[PDB]
Amino acid sequence: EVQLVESGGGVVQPGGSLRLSCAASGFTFNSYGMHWVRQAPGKGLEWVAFIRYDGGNKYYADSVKGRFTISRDNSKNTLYLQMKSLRAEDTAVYYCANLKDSRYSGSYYDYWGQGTLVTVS
Amino acid sequence: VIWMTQSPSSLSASVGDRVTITCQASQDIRFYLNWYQQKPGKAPKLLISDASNMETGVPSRFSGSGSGTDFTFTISSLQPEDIATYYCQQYDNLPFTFGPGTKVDF
Amino acid sequence: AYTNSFTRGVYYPDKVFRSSVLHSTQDLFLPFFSNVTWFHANPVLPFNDGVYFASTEKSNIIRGWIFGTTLDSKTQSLLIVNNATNVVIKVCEFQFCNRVYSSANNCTFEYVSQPFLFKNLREFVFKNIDGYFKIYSKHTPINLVRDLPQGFSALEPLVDLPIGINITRFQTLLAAYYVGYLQPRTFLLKYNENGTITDAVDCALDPLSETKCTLKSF
Ligand SMILES: *[C@@H]1O[C@H](CO)[C@@H](O)[C@H](O)[C@H]1NC(C)=O
Ligand SMILES: *[C@@H]1O[C@H](CO)[C@@H](O)[C@H](O)[C@H]1NC(C)=O
Ligand SMILES: *[C@@H]1O[C@H](CO)[C@@H](O)[C@H](O)[C@H]1NC(C)=O
Ligand SMILES: *[C@@H]1O[C@H](CO)[C@@H](O)[C@H](O)[C@H]1NC(C)=O
Ligand SMILES: *[C@@H]1O[C@H](CO)[C@@H](O)[C@H](O)[C@H]1NC(C)=O
Repeated sequence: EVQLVESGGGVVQPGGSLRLSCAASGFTFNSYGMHWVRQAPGKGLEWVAFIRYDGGNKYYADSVKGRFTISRDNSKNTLYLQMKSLRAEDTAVYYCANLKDSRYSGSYYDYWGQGTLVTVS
Repeated sequence: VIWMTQSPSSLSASVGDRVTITCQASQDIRFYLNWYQQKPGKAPKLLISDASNMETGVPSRFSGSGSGTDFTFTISSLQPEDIATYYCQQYDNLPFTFGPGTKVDF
Repeated sequence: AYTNSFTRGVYYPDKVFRSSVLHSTQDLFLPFFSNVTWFHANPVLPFNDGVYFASTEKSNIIRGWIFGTTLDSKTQSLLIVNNATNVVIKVCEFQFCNRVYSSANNCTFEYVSQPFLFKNLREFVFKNIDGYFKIYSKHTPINLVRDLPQGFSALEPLVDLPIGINITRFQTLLAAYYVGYLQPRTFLLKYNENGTITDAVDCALDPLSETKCTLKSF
């Protein structure tokens, strides 16, 4: 059984910071790149960030670039997202995922966590 | 950044009806498009990859095709369990993007 | 399931002959004491920056490998298949089945040579740099049943193919194997009087190895 479990959500003030984590199990975590995807209430899906398998190369959406940092610890099978200078617009349910991608990550399987809610108020 | 558009934003259909959803890219993304199905309170499920390749476990009533900028998602015979919001996603280049989402209801 | 590549996956980094010398090189190597995935069989795996593959299965069990992206008729794919007398390597827009493929249109590359494959452990390293698909290999006897062997053995260049395609995913063709991944690491390689690598230090493993690399000594 493959699982992805997000945690570290909650309520923060504007201008504050929050760090999310995703515990991975059931698959070879350290062989796949990982993504963060968020979905605001009543809105569609938005891609946030991507990190390679060694944690070496990192990519961000223009809307979060410079404010969000993506990282991973392959000894703990855990993916992290550090969010600084959080805005009201950043209120969303955050998911960790392994998105099927024949060009960049090389993942042949598609996995998602249940998601965790981050509220800025 | 590649802009993704979908049409219709919402459609009503009965059981047995044929449902077609259009997805258009502002740039030529070849055949690097994913289709997702999301139900309320749940994470998105992948149905189609590489524009037209079906995922394992996905019912044969689902299909898709297209190349370049114009892609189509089709349900040949809508079932009661197919009521969901459908998204298209490009992975031709980073950043990756999702379309607006098309809501299918009865 | 995981196993410990204690000192496995080291290959000759170039074609320069060296002897009685310690040489420091920056290249893609399997990190020492890394976690290697232990497979039983047969999923499609990511290729990443290069792959370390090892098995103790017979040549009539592991037939070869497929490397590519979409692994279908939409793109060029690299097919490496061994048989009783030869090995055939082709690059085509293959449509794979489930004897391996139903069609092979738009072929751009073909190469034929001699076969690539108490037990006998076979180790391979697959790299894809600047259009060249580089394969290294070693064949050694083994007396282990549930893990990788301890000790050092360097892999030699087997073939260098000017295929000119991108590889992001691969799958093993079966009729029990290990898969690891290469990373940019600094190694200190020890060449004996015959130009054979007999040892190595991973300079980013621990404080002791760092000291050994700094002083260029084992
Ligand atoms: C192969 O594709 C990857 C995609 O991440 C790209 O970074 C790399 O430069 C490509 N290699 C060649 C030779 O095109
Ligand atoms: C290998 O995996 C084990 C868990 O089974 C972990 O404790 C160990 O630190 C990992 N080693 C490396 C190099 O990742
Ligand atoms: C191995 O493949 C080559 C090339 O296709 C073929 O000529 C040869 O007969 C094959 N060997 C056997 C035993 O089939
Ligand atoms: C073979 O592949 C090349 C692309 O490398 C393409 O331009 C050519 O039209 C293809 N030939 C056939 C018969 O499909
Ligand atoms: C080097 O080769 C010679 C044979 O010419 C052999 O006797 C010697 O043992 C070899 N040295 C090592 C370290 O294997």
